[PDB]
Amino acid sequence: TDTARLRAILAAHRGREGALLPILHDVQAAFGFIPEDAYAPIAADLGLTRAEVAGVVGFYHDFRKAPAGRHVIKLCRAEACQAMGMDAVQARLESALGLRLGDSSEAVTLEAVYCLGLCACAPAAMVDDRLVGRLDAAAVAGIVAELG
Amino acid sequence: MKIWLPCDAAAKACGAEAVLAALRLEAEKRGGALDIARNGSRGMIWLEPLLEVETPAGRIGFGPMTPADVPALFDALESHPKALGLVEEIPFFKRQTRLTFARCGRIEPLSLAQFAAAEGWAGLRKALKMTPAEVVEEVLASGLRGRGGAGFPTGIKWRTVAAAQADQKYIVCNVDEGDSGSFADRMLIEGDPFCLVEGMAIAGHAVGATRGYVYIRSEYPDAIAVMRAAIAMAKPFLAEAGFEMEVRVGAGAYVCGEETSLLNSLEGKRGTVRAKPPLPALKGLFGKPTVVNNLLSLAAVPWIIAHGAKAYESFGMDRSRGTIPLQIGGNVKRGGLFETGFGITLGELVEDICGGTASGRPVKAVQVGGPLGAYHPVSDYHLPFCYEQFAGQGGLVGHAGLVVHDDTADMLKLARFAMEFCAIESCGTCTPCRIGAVRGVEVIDRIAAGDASAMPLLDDLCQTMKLGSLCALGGFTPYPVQSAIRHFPADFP
Ligand SMILES: NC(=O)C1=CN([C@@H]2O[C@H](COP(=O)(O)OP(=O)(O)OC[C@H]3O[C@@H](n4cnc5c(N)ncnc54)[C@H](O)[C@@H]3O)[C@@H](O)[C@H]2O)C=CC1
Ligand SMILES: Cc1cc2nc3c(=O)[nH]c(=O)nc-3n(C[C@H](O)[C@H](O)[C@H](O)COP(=O)(O)O)c2cc1C
Ligand code: SF4
Ligand code: FES
Repeated sequence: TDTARLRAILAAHRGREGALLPILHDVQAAFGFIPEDAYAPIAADLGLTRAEVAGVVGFYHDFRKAPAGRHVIKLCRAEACQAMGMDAVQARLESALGLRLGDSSEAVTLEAVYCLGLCACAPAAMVDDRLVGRLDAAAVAGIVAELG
Repeated sequence: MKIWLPCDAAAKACGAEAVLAALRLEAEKRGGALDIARNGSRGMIWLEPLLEVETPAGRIGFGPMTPADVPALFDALESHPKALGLVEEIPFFKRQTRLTFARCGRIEPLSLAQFAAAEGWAGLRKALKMTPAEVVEEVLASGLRGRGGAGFPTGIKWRTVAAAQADQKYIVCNVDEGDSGSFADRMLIEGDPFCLVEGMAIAGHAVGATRGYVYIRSEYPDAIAVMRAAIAMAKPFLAEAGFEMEVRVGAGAYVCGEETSLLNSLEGKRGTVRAKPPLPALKGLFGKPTVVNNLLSLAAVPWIIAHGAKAYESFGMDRSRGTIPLQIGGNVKRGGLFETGFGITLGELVEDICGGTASGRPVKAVQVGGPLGAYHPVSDYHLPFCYEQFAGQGGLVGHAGLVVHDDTADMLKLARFAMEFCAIESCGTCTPCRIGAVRGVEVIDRIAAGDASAMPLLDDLCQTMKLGSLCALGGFTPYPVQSAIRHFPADFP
């Protein structure tokens, strides 16, 4: 059934100019990562080589090589968010979940994003497609509460 | 009574949606009109969940509205604790020239009616009557600038592209502000999207293109959605110009902010920076001539050509002309955005305008530009904003980013984070950013230990990175370091 979805995706991006990125985006959105089982057909459709595809996949960060937990937590580690106390937040959260930075699981996945546009609302995060700001050491409780 | 609850990420983050819920709840419990709008951000983030209510006098703004404070409404708008009065009368707003962001936070972004009533689609409808060359010279007269970098006259670029033969030219907007403190683009494409559509349409009519692209990051999803809706809504207004624009999402790579890497990423390839024997203007996207620009540079185009170049030529300094937005974030009381003419000091912008710090502590550092920018201390408060003086006074002003750090900061940690960034964000094409970075991050540790065979080593490294590196990310990276070291020696043993 995966092949069907993939074919659909490829058909949807037919004739476009430089359609590798969109196609990969969609492939990821579908499954959750770029399986090596799907490096070839992409190439076959686009006239590329498995290698080029894998290289593109490897370069960019937003293309998962392996799936994530049921929940995902991106936590800015940039300048501004650092300024208004991101370290402490990070510590509290990774103590709560027991998962350090970059370390994933079947349950959750904590990672970094390096900005979100919430540079005034300095301590910022993205939890499961929901943005959060002004993350003091209290809101983390609510963050974890809705998130086991 | 009319309600204007922001739809910006700066609002949804702080719980604007919860406020929406609470309002609707109360109205359901307390029979009322309950007329809600979903405008963008005015630019004052310290109270972003602001519930602007209509009155014959104007629009009265409220503070950082929490859902628990909503009950305070529907009873008395005068005796409210978080009552601000006319939002337009706030000194943080009054002192702004505010040209480019003029119609940002006072309209529903996806409302063509309001946009049109807000002088919308004027420049576009004006340009088509003009010629491809007249418009170009109009844009050139102002000599607007490069906003996302050092600053190159866009007019010259347009000219170069126009004077270059091919079946299909291209136009690209590089909204990939992966920088810190830089969030103006987000506000502009989340609120007042149509200006971008307009500017690109104009620029495409001008240059001689039909196909256009816009590069959004993946860390700006709501903005992506908005721009998609915009491009999808303005199809009638777009066909008039013979212009078809598309959005392209990035994939989490800072370096893709560079023009070459950007258009390499558009092409379906991996974002490795190209050397510059040929320029993208000559040979860019798919070997074709392409005009690549920042959002702010394309947001001024319509306003320019419409309201007259000479007017735009009025604001600013001798070299730097026109208004600029100053984004102010980090540890700072009144953050957000401040659009004004150049010549203003960061002294004023950081101590007078934006108060002080959230923690109440003093400021030890102020980082203009992104992490490719220096750490100016308080002593540099006598330093007005402009490309020239800041480039000459050992620094940088690009997207006018501005963060703040108080006395509880460790410059060592930051200087380290700089190289750590240049390390994690790196195409991996040239050696001085591949290795130089991940080595500097060890050198700084050695310094933290106390070694003395490191500082000169560090300096030499910084120097070779400056002079040798291909892009800026490994050429500007040294500035943070050297700045933190020469300005704040009391933290580097
Ligand atoms: N060793 C180092 O430290 C290096 C640092 N940098 C710096 O990075 C900053 C900005 O980065 P970029 O945008 O990559 O370069 P840039 O600022 O030199 O170019 C500005 C924009 O205008 C266009 N342009 C340049 N010359 C043109 C011409 N003759 N005709 C038409 N269009 C032209 C370019 O395509 C680019 O989009 C610059 O100040 C540059 O000095 C860039 C290269 C290496
Ligand atoms: C590492 C790096 C990141 C950049 N990021 C951006 C960006 O987010 N937005 C931008 O407009 N220019 C960015 N630039 C500058 C581009 O090279 C180019 O100058 C700009 O996109 C052209 O827009 P202008 O003509 O309005 O300056 C970046 C450059 C480098 C080296
Ligand atoms: S400095 Fe060199 S290796 Fe590093 S990002 Fe720039 S071009 Fe790539
Ligand atoms: S720096 Fe984390 S929000 Fe932009």
